[PDB]
Amino acid sequence: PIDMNKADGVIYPNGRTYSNITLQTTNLFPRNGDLGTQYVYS
Amino acid sequence: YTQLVCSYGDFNMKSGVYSTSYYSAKPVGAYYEAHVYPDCNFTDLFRENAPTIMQYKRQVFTRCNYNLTLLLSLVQVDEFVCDKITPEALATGCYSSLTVDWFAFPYAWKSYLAIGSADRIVRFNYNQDYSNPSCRIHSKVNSSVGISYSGLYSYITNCNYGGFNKDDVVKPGGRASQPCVTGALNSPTNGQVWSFNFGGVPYRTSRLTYTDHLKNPLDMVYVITVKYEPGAETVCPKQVRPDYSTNITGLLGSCISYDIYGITGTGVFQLCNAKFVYDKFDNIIGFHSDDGNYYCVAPCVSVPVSVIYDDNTNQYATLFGSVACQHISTMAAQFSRETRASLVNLLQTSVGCVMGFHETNDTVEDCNLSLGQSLCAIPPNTNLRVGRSTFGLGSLAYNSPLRVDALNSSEFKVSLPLNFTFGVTQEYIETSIQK
Amino acid sequence: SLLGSIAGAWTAGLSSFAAIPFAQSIFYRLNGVGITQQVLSENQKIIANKFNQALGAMQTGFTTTNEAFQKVQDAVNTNAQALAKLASELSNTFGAISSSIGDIIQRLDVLEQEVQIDRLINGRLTTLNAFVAQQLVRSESAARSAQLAKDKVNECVKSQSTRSGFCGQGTHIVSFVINAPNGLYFMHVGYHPSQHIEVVAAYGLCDAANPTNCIAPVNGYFIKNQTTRGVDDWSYTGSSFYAPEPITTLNTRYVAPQVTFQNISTNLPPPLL
Amino acid sequence: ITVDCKQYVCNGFAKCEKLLEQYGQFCSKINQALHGANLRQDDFVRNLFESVKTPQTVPLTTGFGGEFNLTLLEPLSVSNARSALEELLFDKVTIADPGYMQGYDDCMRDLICAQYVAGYKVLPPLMDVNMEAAYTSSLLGSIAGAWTAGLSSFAAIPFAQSIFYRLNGVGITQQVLSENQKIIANKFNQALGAMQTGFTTTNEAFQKVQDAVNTNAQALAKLASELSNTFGAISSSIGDIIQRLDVLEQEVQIDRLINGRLTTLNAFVAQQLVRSESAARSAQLAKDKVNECVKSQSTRSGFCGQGTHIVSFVINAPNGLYFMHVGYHPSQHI
Amino acid sequence: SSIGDIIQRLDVLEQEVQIDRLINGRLTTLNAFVAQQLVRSESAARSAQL
Ligand SMILES: *[C@@H]1O[C@H](CO)[C@@H](O[C@@H]2O[C@H](CO)[C@@H](O)[C@H](O)[C@H]2NC(C)=O)[C@H](O)[C@H]1NC(C)=O
Ligand SMILES: *[C@@H]1O[C@H](CO)[C@@H](O)[C@H](O)[C@H]1NC(C)=O
Ligand SMILES: *[C@@H]1O[C@H](CO)[C@@H](O)[C@H](O)[C@H]1NC(C)=O
Ligand SMILES: *[C@@H]1O[C@H](CO)[C@@H](O)[C@H](O)[C@H]1NC(C)=O
Ligand SMILES: *[C@@H]1O[C@H](CO)[C@@H](O)[C@H](O)[C@H]1NC(C)=O
Ligand SMILES: *[C@@H]1O[C@H](CO)[C@@H](O)[C@H](O)[C@H]1NC(C)=O
Ligand SMILES: *[C@@H]1O[C@H](CO)[C@@H](O)[C@H](O)[C@H]1NC(C)=O
Ligand SMILES: *[C@@H]1O[C@H](CO)[C@@H](O)[C@H](O)[C@H]1NC(C)=O
Ligand SMILES: *[C@@H]1O[C@H](CO)[C@@H](O)[C@H](O)[C@H]1NC(C)=O
Repeated sequence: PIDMNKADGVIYPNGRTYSNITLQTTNLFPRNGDLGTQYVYS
Repeated sequence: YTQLVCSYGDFNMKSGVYSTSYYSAKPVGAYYEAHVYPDCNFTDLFRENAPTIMQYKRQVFTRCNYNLTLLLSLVQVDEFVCDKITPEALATGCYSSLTVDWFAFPYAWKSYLAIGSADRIVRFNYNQDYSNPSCRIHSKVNSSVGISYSGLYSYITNCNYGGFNKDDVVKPGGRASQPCVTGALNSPTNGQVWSFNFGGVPYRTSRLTYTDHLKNPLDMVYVITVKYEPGAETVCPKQVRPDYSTNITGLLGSCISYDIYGITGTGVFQLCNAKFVYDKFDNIIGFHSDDGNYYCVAPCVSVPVSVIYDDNTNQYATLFGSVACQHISTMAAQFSRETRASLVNLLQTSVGCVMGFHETNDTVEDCNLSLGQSLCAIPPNTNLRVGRSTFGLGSLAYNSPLRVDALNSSEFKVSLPLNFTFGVTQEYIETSIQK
Repeated sequence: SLLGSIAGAWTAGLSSFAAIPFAQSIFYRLNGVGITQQVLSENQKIIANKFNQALGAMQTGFTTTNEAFQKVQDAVNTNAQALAKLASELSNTFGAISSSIGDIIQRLDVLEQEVQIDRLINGRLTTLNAFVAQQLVRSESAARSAQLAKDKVNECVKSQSTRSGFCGQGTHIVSFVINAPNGLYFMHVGYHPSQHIEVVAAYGLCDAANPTNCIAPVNGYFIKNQTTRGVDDWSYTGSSFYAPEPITTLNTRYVAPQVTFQNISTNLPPPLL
Repeated sequence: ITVDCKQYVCNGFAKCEKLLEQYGQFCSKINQALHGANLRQDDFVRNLFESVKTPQTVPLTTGFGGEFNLTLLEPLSVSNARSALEELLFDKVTIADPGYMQGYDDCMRDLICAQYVAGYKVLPPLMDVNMEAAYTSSLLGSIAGAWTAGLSSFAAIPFAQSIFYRLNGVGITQQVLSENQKIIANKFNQALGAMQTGFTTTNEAFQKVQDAVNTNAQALAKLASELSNTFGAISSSIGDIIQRLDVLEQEVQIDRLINGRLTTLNAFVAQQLVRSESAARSAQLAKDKVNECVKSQSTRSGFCGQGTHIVSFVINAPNGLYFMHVGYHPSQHI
Repeated sequence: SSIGDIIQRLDVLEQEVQIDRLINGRLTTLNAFVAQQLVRSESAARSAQL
């Protein structure tokens, strides 16, 4: 599952670099706890 | 003194220590920096067959240098409708990307292709996006430029689908979907609804042509959208600002104007130890230039200058709060004209650097010119009319208590009055305010 | 009326009023803070002269070196500034083409007039809101200061405070009140030692022959080697004025014996004989 | 705090500086409002330390308290002008260093370096730490001797004797004090010395010191941070407005940005004034407690703490004073 | 006063201006509310002390 506490699947902003801050953003993110579809190759 | 007077708007101020604003921190010279890449090749805009509105072309330009004069010098501009940008600015800014959409379109129909409309021209063909700064240019392109307009030119007038007849409407920045284009291209040009299946879904589409409205000077619409994402500019002009330098070293240690990758303003640059560096309040405090050097950036007003003023003698002195006196000489150019000249002397105090003071071991009882940290300015005994003089850099007096020592006895010392006076402690208490 | 009630405001309770001369009230006020009656009687002319000097000095006191006075002018200036802000901010043009509604109406069309007038209104509403909010902040300030003034009238003027700091510096004797612009002006007359002497004092004295019979000073000290200066020389002084006098039962109280009390043989005080 | 209003609002841009004239002498008013507020803070200090100031004192030496251990209160220079508790208090409260001396040179933390970017300055206090410490040191040395009617004399009485008289004065007989004098000193020492480990998260008086510090920080955060706001404008940057829009929309957009920056400054001044009134009230309270709890023995219930008041001590604290009231608390009854 | 009315009446550019006007007023109201609660909190602190 997506773990928001590890920032899983989070896309970093495409402009400046941010540091030692908290930013409030509305954007395309995965839902926390979401189980994606698993695909297997062999 | 004049900066003090203008900061407060008062020619007859009381004695005190006042913060002041800067009235001489003007830029001298300027620095420009931008990326240099291959040209943003715009051939596809003018030297091909014009696109239709239902199938318009889009090209996105990144990591290149553009020339807007080149686009405009080729066409006759009928109108332009810009939003959060002007053609003047469009020509010179840096962008994360530049997008151009274009198609043939009758000038007579410019009101259909408009911000408040919701005609079939907008709903099924071209729906301009407004989330990013953009400008819609209506222009006539002569055949001498290589522009051609063969084939049928058409737009979708309808494209509903399914059993609920749901209009397959184009979303801002989008285009007619493949089912709508497929349908419309097989539809009659008389505006009649044609029915077909696209995969498993039934579609009803129709189109009209505008080929008959296109003439030798071809009415074209070019929509230029520019994205701003500070720190990620890849698209810059080929033209460098006329009065700006492209080598910063001769401008260091001075207040200058600048335009660095789209960021403009004034400030003082210094060479520092290590593309934009920000503080926690989104201010740029340094940058990495393309010659490999890292620079610090400060406003031309960075030193917290305050003025110590005595209204009996009309004498004054300056405190540069929290600044070491070594650094003051180097910043002389941003201070008042008379400060600059005097810096081209200084005492270091625990509250900053002071100019116009002399050292003294004198202390102050009632301290109306406190500098802070138990430091007090002691006014000159000479009036300004005679000439300028310095303030004593003294301190707030500590009037210690009488020291009566205890005895290692069953007895004790007591201090008793031998004489005495009466005194009056005066006090004012405000009990109400003006109604 | 408040001035006329100071001398008579004496005993427990606030029910009675004594028509006592001011001078008598001062002498009792001084006695109550440690100055003995012999001292007050010998120096009564000196006390009146020093008091008069200190109080009459105020006739030339309302100057720039008088902080209490400048504070009166500042209260006045504060009220003036609040009004300056209502009168002056009307001239502002808050993003509009003009500060004048009439100029907007006669220059722009009916649609831009609404935008421009709204800009001008918003600024004028802002000014009024800012004015009300400060008056409210200043009202809270006044509520606090009015409360303080009440406490001082009741504690410094209508009575004699024993609280340090409150009612002024030094030992409080008497306060007077006059009106001031926007409030009250208090004048607290205190007793301030100008020169001191250090002497050695006892916590109490006991009869060496009768160790259970011990005394302690009231409103003063038992000090040694000041009068005659022989063996077991102990005398009493008021705590607010050095003036050694014989130890008597009027200056003392009987107390339980303590390890810090002196044991005396010679020239034993009357309370111990 | 003082603010360079012109710099704060226009950041060096001439077009803004001209548009700003349409708001009247706005910056002059801000400069005068802040100047006035700052003068008041210095007056609060001058009057507070008039109460702390003693006429006479007995010089502090080690062993000052006798049987009573006051080591934590005496100056380190006796056993630094500051006491062990006051150093401990200042070392456990988290405070950014204002950089009063050469702070500009260090920045060439963020709310401090923001001063030289945003256009505002944190000002030093009237008194330095040594002077304030000297005042509380002298106050400590006057407690034992502060006895009789009147405030004119001073008695150089050992602290231990003062405590025993203070206890006798509240109903404990002399036989009891004599029999239990070792017990009294031990219990007192326990209660007072406990403070060496008291500056923790369970100590409300202590957390209140940190909160006062945080409050000042938040006020500055609002000046430093609100500059980044785009108040209906296309950008927070005047330079970005000028280089993107034509000369007419620039005026509208710059005015939007100015209005927001003027609003921020007005909000800042108004809170400083509300907080100045708060300080005026608290400074008054501190004066009453210095004169009533420390320089004397209060008989007032509640005032000077819970239980029966015996003795108070004062050390300096960030933005104020820290009072420690030692009271007598029955633990078992008959 | 309704955001919904702005969105359904004006185009996407004027909507931003109009919504910003409406937001600014609502932010002002909230700021005014907080500032008075703070002024009234100081009043209560004084009266609680009394
Ligand atoms: C941007 O493009 C314009 C063309 O629109 C360039 O100007 C031309 O320069 C040539 C010489 O190389 C002249 O012969 C043309 O007459 C000019 N045309 C116009 C309309 O001025 C311009 O030099 C280009 N800018 C840069 C930086 O290369
Ligand atoms: C520009 O693009 C055209 C195609 O539209 C291509 O033929 C031409 O060679 C390109 N020129 C350059 C310099 O890339
Ligand atoms: C338009 O193109 C034609 C044909 O190439 C040419 O003869 C004519 O000069 C051009 N006119 C303009 C205005 O460019
Ligand atoms: C800038 O000019 C200096 C001489 O003043 C020269 O030494 C330096 O190499 C130049 N830098 C660049 C990037 O041209
Ligand atoms: C102050 O006193 C110190 C004592 O060492 C002395 O060195 C210094 O020169 C004196 N300065 C003045 C201005 O009196
Ligand atoms: C008390 O001081 C005053 C003023 O110096 C003086 O005139 C007077 O003689 C003094 N009296 C005593 C008791 O010393
Ligand atoms: C008493 O005072 C006299 C005169 O100053 C002095 O010589 C003598 O030693 C003193 N005696 C005592 C016990 O202090
Ligand atoms: C006085 O005598 C008493 C009783 O013997 C003793 O307790 C006390 O310590 C003595 N005090 C002095 C000052 O000698
Ligand atoms: C007094 O208290 C200090 C701590 O402030 C401690 O280190 C010292 O040992 C104590 N001394 C005695 C005699 O209790």
